[PDB]
Amino acid sequence: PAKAAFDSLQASATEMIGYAWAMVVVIVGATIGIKLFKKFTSKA
Repeated sequence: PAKAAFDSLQASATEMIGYAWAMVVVIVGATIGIKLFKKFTSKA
């Protein structure tokens, strides 16, 4: 085992949770953020 099951899940869901934030943060922040640069910088 349970230790590995509980610990494994916590890590899997935990580690994965970081991916979403990193991907989303980058996609939304980077993707959406970067866009603002062109619109904000170009516009502004």
